[PDB]
Amino acid sequence: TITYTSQVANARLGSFSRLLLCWRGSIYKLLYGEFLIFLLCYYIIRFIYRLALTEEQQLMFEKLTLYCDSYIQLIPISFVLGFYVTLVVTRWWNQYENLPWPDRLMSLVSGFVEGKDEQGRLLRRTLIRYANLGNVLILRSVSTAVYKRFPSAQHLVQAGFMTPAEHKQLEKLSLPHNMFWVPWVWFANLSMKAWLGGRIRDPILLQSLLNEMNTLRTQCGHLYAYDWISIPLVYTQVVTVAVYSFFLTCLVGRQFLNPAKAYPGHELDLVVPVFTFLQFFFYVGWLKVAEQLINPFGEDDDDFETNWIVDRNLQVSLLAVDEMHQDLPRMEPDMYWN
Amino acid sequence: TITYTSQVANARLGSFSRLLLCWRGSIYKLLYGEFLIFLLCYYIIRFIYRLALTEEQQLMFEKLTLYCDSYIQLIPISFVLGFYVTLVVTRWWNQYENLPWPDRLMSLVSGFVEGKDEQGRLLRRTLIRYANLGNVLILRSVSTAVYKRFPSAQHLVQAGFMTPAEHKQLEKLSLPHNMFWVPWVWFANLSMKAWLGGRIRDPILLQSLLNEMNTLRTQCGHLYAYDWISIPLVYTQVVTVAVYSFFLTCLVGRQFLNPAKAYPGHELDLVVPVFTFLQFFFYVGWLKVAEQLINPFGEDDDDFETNWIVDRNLQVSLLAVDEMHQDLPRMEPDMYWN
Amino acid sequence: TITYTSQVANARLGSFSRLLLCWRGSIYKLLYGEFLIFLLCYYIIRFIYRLALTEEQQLMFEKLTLYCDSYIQLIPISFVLGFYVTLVVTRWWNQYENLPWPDRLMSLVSGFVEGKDEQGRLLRRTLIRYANLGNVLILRSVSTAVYKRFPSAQHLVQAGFMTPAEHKQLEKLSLPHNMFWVPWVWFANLSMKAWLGGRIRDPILLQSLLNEMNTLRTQCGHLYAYDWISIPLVYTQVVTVAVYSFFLTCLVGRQFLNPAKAYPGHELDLVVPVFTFLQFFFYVGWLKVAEQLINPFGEDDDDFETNWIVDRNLQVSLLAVDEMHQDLPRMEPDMYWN
Amino acid sequence: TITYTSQVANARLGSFSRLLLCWRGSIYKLLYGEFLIFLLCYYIIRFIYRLALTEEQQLMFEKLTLYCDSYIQLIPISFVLGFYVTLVVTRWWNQYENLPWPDRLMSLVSGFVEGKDEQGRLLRRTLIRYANLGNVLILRSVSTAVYKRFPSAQHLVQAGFMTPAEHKQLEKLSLPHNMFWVPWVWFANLSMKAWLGGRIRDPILLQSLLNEMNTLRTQCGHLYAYDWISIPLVYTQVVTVAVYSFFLTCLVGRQFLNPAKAYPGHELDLVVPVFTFLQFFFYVGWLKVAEQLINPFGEDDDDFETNWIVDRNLQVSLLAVDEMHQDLPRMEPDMYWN
Amino acid sequence: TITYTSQVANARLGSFSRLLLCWRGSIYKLLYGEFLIFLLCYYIIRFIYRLALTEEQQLMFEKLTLYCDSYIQLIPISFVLGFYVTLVVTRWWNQYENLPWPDRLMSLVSGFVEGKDEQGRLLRRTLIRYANLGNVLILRSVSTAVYKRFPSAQHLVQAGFMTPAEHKQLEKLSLPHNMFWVPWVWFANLSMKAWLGGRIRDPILLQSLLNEMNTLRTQCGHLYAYDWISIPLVYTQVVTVAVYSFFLTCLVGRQFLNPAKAYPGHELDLVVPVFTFLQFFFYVGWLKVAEQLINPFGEDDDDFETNWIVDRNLQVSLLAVDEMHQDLPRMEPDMYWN
Ligand SMILES: [Ca+2]
Ligand SMILES: [Ca+2]
Ligand SMILES: [Ca+2]
Ligand SMILES: [Ca+2]
Ligand SMILES: [Ca+2]
Ligand SMILES: [Cl-]
Ligand SMILES: [Cl-]
Ligand SMILES: [Cl-]
Ligand SMILES: [Cl-]
Ligand SMILES: [Cl-]
Repeated sequence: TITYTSQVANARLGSFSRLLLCWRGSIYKLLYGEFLIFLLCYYIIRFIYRLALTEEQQLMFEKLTLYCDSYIQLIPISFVLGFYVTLVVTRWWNQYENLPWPDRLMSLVSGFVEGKDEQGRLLRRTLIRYANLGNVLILRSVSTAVYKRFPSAQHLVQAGFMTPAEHKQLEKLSLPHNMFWVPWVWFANLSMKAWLGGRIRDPILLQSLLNEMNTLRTQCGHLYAYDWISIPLVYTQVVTVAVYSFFLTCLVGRQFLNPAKAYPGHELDLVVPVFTFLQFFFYVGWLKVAEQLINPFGEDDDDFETNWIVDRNLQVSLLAVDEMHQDLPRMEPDMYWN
Repeated sequence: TITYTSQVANARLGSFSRLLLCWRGSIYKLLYGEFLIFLLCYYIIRFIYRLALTEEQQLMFEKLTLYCDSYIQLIPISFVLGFYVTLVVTRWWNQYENLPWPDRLMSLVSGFVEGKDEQGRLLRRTLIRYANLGNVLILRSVSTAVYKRFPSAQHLVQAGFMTPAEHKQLEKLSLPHNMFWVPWVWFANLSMKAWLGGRIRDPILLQSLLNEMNTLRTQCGHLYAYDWISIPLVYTQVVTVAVYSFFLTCLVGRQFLNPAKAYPGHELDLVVPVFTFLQFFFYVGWLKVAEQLINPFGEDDDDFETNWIVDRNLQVSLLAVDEMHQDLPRMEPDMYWN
Repeated sequence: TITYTSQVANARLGSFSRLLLCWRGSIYKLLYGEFLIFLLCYYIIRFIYRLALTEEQQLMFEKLTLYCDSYIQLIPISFVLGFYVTLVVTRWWNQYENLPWPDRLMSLVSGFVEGKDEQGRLLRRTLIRYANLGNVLILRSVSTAVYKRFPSAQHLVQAGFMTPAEHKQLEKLSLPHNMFWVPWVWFANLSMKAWLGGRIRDPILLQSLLNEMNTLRTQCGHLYAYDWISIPLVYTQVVTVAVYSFFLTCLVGRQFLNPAKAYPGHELDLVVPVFTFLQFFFYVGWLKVAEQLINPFGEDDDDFETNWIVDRNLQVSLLAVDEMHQDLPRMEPDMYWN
Repeated sequence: TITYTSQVANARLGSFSRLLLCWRGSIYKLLYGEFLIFLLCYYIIRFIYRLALTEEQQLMFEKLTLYCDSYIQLIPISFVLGFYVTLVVTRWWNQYENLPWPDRLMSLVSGFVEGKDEQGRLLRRTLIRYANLGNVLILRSVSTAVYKRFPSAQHLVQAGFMTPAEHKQLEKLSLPHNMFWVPWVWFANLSMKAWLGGRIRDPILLQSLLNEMNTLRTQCGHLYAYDWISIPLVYTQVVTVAVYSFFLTCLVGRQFLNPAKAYPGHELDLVVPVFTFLQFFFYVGWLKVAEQLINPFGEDDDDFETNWIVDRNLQVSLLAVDEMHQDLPRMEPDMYWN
Repeated sequence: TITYTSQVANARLGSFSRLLLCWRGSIYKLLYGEFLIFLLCYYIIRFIYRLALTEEQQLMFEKLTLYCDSYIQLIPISFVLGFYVTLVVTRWWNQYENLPWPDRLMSLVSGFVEGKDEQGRLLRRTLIRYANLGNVLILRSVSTAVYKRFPSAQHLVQAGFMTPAEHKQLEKLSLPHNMFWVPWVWFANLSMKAWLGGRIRDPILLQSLLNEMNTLRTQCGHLYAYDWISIPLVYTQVVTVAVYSFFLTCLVGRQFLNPAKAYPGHELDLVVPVFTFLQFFFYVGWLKVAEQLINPFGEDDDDFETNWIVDRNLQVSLLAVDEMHQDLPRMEPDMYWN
């Protein structure tokens, strides 16, 4: 995640121009390797045409260049690229919207589950730890960054997300599917035991707790859905072939022909194809943002800070249900009293 | 479902280029028969023009080719194709979003319905089996893959989804409509009997159970809606005629005319219509992804793994309500305790 | 509703090609009258130009044809047509999504409302009949097919949807507005009387019943909204004038001029304007699908089967609350028991 | 609101053609003044060119006309117009979707609040009158039609929406903000007093009442949001300048030049610029529908019938909570009994 | 926020034309600096070409101008600009839709929390002050205007949003993350204490209070999400480079060449590039509205009035829970009584 929201708070003279001098999460960082390969190929073809070809071969290359520049428009790169990028961005923001946040649940755990003794504190910490454990299990499933921090469930034990008893219980309950759903059943049974033990005073509070927990379950299931059900591979292949074939054609059709031959559109012989390079910038940049956001849980600069979210959720949840349980600031009249 | 999410976690040099070497769920697998038919027709027409026609007939064919290539733009293939594919993809993801998951309901069944004896266990298994039975009935209705696994309700009996008593009850309740809704009424009456029998301690938990069950009912009704209310046949016919007429025109108008005649756009005589083949790739591929996703419950490579979902839901639901009912890992202080 | 979902389950060779041989819900059935009128006008104009005009009049007609074919592009038919059709299709699926289904409510009525005697059975049947009566009142308001089956409320009495007592009560409560909302107040007061009489054991179940009933009220209000608040007439008039003026221009500008005069774009004299007829097919077909879906509650082939939905909802609701109330299949261990 | 839904129930021969003969809510009524101004300016310019200019001035005007007709395409009127109209229509239907309907709340008031005596009747009428009063306060804020019916709160007193006691209470609670939210606090406190007084039997029914009332609060807040947060003035100015500059250019560039001079595109001298007038129709009509729907609460023909909605909501709410409270039709067996 | 909704209530002759004479929130105010820079550069280039260049250099500049005006179309400014502006506007209205309003919660606090003594009043004020404090903490995080009003939490203490005890408690609970979530845990624990102390009569009302508070938590989390997860910097850089490169090209390619040389498109030598300036207006205005709305919480004219919302929410919440608690207008029969 590269944040620049405070820099664009007001519309000033050249507000977006200052953002062109960034490198992390930038278009140049995503684009420079492909651009260098394209530039090398273009100038190799240029040197071959201008030095390594005879006059008849030069005329043949000029005919081929005019043919390619006349039939480049047959490729609907904008059509397929716009569809693909719209799908990518919609799925990207939907993937952020289903990242689980335990704040409502941790408020309800800190409130409803009573007891300032060790048992009630352990109960609250265990409930919010079950929530964070289910979240970190699905994030281990869907994020390569979280999976690199926790290559195994023993890493989750060594990071405080899982107890050895929970690890043994999860090993006992092993099925050939993903086991991220297990802490939700654990939460349901532990909350039922808490209500039966008098730690939850009313079953309506139990319903509220399980409603928030099931909302988290729905969000984690949506994350599992977006990881499992990818954008269809046919679309990715088609848009890849579209961009690649467009600029493989531009390697030939955008060559500067000899201005002595007086071809239309080739009256002026520059060396740098500025408009072709700009078109490469725009189209291959569109493709590279599609490549960067299609899995926003990886290790790109503009990918989600999933490890930070995991750490913050665990720390904030434990603080909210442990230290802030019935620990209120002194209730005093405010400034606007009476 | 063809999953490649882990392969595109980071935006690297040619990240989408490695996906071009796939065959399952690929554009080539969906496209090769149509492309071979089109290529055969194109080269038959080419051989007829270059070998089987006299000079006057060749001139007539050249006039026809120029006419077709000048009036090919009258076909708005991109317009209707973009509309149709946008509708297909929206309905496709809406169809995935209403695939039922019993995880929230199975958590509430494992928690709320009490009793470690045989009666409470049978009650929990029967409730979550009613949920899975309604889901598998609507999936038998909407998916050809599920219908091929279970051609009859006796197959559902032989697969453990239905008891013979439930089969006889469903035969008694026969109406000329789809009977997928029956296990929801069964769930409601069984949950009411469980609450009246003391197995459910409070009616608020009964409300939670029936809320989750009715959410599953809404999802299954949406699946029934998408199976019944298809994309209107007029749109499918129009987009089919658009693509087919476009490339039937391209069979004539994209022929390489004799370069001795010096027609504009026909100065260079290639043999392979590379740009026409690319246009076929893009447009007919758009059409074939529309054909593949319009019913995502069939047996295509990128269709939903409905049988796997059915098996996983049944197994996970039975494990959650049976073996995990009040079976908790030992509650111990975590690493960050005190 | 024309259903073809099972025919397009898999992406096969020419999957959409087999759908071109349909007549019900087809593009040809929606298009043939307009196409015949257009073809007759085109060939009348052609015969007038080629037989009924002198040489100076033929030259004037050629100038007019070239002028019309040069300025046909000033009409943005694709722009307004795409906007209108997107609006039509969005409203069409929103209108289907708010068609009421009483299945969740009938499950809650079959469960919550107790009593296997005649009074409780009559109570359950009356409640679910109030739900179906409100649904059929709003569907009589919004659907011409339902209004043709039930031209009056006495037809609803003769069809079992309304009792004569309910008919007299609705006549007493007459106001100059639509009275579809009355059975919701009837349901609320009858459910309150049922809870006060002990037929509903807890008020939380009463809340669940009224929540489902009010969800049905929201759906029926959305149907009333879509019937009352039409797409603005200005948009319909503009898109109609766009299509009509486009092809009234094409009646002149797409005429095949004399190829002896050697006009550009008129070198080859066909008789059938194949591309103009294809453009008519696509654009006037887009217009005709917009005409067919703008009111999906009429009597078109692809319109909603509202009478079937009404009959199925009534029959299934009465069966669910009457014969299936506390009528459960025998609870026995499943195949995967222990 | 101009309703024509019943006229377009079926797709017939020229279904949309009959709608071209309407005047209320029509494109001609919205367009004729601008079209007459444009036609007068066009023919004044035509008469100046053909009568008031010398040959050199005529040649200069011809150069200017060709320049304007060659550079008219630099204006992206379709781009900005499509964006603006899409935003307008989305906000228009969102504004209709948040028009409050008290039907669910009036059903819950008629059911839950008990007492056929004068006190319970007054309580029910006061609660549903608080709902209608909050709705009419926000509609007075957002609609010029409602504000013209009720220029002051004393008009609301004289129309039965407000009592003099409520008027004095609202005058006492005066703050420099809009006071539409006050009847929601009144409803909450009155419903709490009703539950404490035994008129509401259970607090779960109180929760249902306040949930429906808060749903109405959310809808009224959305209406306040759409009235306050307008479409940004920059967009309106840009689309206005786009349409106006396009047709100010068309005043010169679409003039019929002298056909003796044999300019391309000016070979035929008509008098009526039919395609320019059609383009004016489409583009300025798009602009005028955007002008008509941007505030759908005004006094246009296709604007919402807000006063009718207000009157219907008040009358239907008072009838539902007053005359229909525990006033049920006699419960008798239906036609399909046994 | 610049409001003009009342001025566009009806579609009149030139309704949007009167809005062109505004300055606050106008396109000219957002555009004039860039337009002056562009005009200065254009006329500097014009004077260099017409005065500072020799005939061969003038011919070279003419070739460069024709080359740039022929290859300007290679830049897809409309494509990327439409995508970016659609994303900006969608995120802008989503950011407004998640601005928290405490009105439902303040109604529930005024109703449910009982006691006209000092303790109950202090309790209600403290609860709604916790709601407003969490809202103002997240608005301090996301808005530069709110942050300028309250540079520190001591400013929130001096503005009555925070007590010194709450300030010390927040200092004690310091973590390296944003602490806007703390008043939600405070609200949960205080509401639990209120229910345990008898100030809240039933736990169902406690559930309603915590549901509204958690809805506010979800809205504030969405605001935190939109502040943190910016539109990807790659998109902003690409659209900035697109607009800037388009008009840097237009600095050369849109120059008026010598009409004596008789270049096509340069037959008439104006001085003011009216269509280029209009294109600058439209495209750079699209970019500037994107710059203005990307952070709608800054200090632009059309940005949200966040400080006004904060002040109004605090004042209205304190009035609703303090002065309006069980302070009802006298309940009297209305005009339509009997
Ligand atoms: Ca990534
Ligand atoms: Ca398929
Ligand atoms: Ca219809
Ligand atoms: Ca209006
Ligand atoms: Ca701003
Ligand atoms: Cl879920
Ligand atoms: Cl449903
Ligand atoms: Cl409603
Ligand atoms: Cl609100
Ligand atoms: Cl949240």
